[PDB]
Amino acid sequence: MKSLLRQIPQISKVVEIFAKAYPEIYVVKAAREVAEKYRKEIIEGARADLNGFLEDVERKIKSLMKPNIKRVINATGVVINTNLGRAPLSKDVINFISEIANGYSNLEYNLEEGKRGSRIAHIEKYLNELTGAESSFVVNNNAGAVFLVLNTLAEGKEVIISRGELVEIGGSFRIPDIMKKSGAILREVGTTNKTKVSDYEGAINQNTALLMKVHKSNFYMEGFVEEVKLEDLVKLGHKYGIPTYYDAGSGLLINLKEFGISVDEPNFRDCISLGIDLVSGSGDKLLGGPQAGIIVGKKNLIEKIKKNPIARALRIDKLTLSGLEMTLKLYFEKRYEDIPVIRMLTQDEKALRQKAKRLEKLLKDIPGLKISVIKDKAKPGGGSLPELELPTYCVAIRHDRLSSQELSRRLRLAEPPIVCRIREDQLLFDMRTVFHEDLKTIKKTLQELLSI
RNA sequence: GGGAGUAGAUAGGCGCUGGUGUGCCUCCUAGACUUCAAAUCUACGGUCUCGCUAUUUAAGCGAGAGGUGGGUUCGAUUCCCACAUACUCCCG
RNA sequence: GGGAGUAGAUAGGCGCUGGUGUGCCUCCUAGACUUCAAAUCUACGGUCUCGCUAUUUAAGCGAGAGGUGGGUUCGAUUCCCACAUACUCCCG
Repeated sequence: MKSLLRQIPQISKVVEIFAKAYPEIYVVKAAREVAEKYRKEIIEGARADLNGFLEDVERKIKSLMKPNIKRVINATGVVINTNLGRAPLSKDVINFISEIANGYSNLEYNLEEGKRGSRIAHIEKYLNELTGAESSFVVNNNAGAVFLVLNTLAEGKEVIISRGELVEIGGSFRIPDIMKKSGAILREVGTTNKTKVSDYEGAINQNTALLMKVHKSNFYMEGFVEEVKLEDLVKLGHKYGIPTYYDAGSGLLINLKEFGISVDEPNFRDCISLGIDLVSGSGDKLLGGPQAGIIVGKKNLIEKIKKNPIARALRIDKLTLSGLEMTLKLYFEKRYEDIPVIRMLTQDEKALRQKAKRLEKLLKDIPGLKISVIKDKAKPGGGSLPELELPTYCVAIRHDRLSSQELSRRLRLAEPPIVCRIREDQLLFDMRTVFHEDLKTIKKTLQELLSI
């Protein structure tokens, strides 16, 4: 027992084995981790050999020297992929962020008056113009955007909402569970599938401080189903003197039909010009910018929200703020194609095949590869457009040696890693989400796994 | 004087390491080598000590200590704790 | 790959039954009968593995396997459960 462990060398001795091989710091860390795995494996009597030690210690070093979060090549064809980090950023934005983070900036400083200033002041100019709302505000994310409006205007008082709009988006967010913690009392009207206007108007009373509607972003209902029109709820509010609050969620900044895609998804400008008092949404969904809770509406309300002592715990960071301004700057200049998420969904059907076969031309040489391009209909929107179904070209592949399952697995372990769909033992690569500079990296990773 | 930080050798200065210590530089001594010097290289080397044989001394041989003590642990130079000391910083 | 639906013999295909399994069809065979055929009819029949008796062989017989195990029960081929395996459909 006590000889199968004395064996394990000394950390000073393996540090030497890797003089300039690897940084001394990373070597000792790998030696300790490895030194402990052999002390316990020999104590339980499951190891008789120690030759695996030297080879392993170097593997920990090779592993411990790489950050965990890593860029990932998305081949699934889902633009708003909740799991892969939603809306990706254009180089233009990322450099504007790079520069403001490089050194000091006038984040909370107004250069004119030479005294402290509100950091939320830089942006709001853009929002008010783009939406048409009276005033605006921005916080960490939309989850908090909701929580803030409720605790600001309905703490202790009733909020009416349709029983079909109490959603569970994400793993931890649930309108009913957060609104609870929001301090607002929840008044659910109508039924799951159907909800008329009479349901809303019927539950109003002395405590009703808010009429709230949530947009079913991550799901939808078909069959016998009724919903309350937006113009109707504005009318109902202005009748009793109650505010209207729409949680768009998708955070669509513009009309979407303007780009060829025909859908009813709501957007700020239009929802604002409808008579709604407040509107919110995430910046990293249909806006295509960094994570951000966006609120626009009546000035008297925005000012009530801002003054809330909880807004300081949600106030946005220096990175997303800047990055959001450049994203908004692009919107004013109509540079639509510059923002990843808008370009990916409004891409020419022709455009997609053009990239579908430019990849197939790069994989015909690789050994054992069965390459075919198929025209499939998928659902692009992951966290904002549930029903949408648009055509896109998938380059379906298949190797004689390895199986589709094992294939996805190694591809997610590659550097860079690639995540893709699987359908009937045929790995699939949706080109709707693939950047050009990835095509070269796709071919170089597949040739390293099948010819190695 | 009161706190706190940095700390520690078993030739000497610095740095490291849960594997019974070790690497860099220096000193010393020794060896190798070198026309001379230098350079270079090497050392289960060195301190203290104690104990053993002889015992005037010489001479040969064996063992332990890491400021001190304790603890964890298969194993502590490494880690914890307590006290001491050195250097430094703040206060009366 | 994950779910789910269909499932299973003790000659072989289909159907049934809490009564120690059974009906239709086939196979194999066998027997009966008819001037001849043809037809028809009939069968406490049948596998495996092991074991047993006789033991040259025959020949006869016993056990269990109804995928495997378990349970309920007076009795399980039936019912349930678990695992595994075969056919099909939904999802990643």
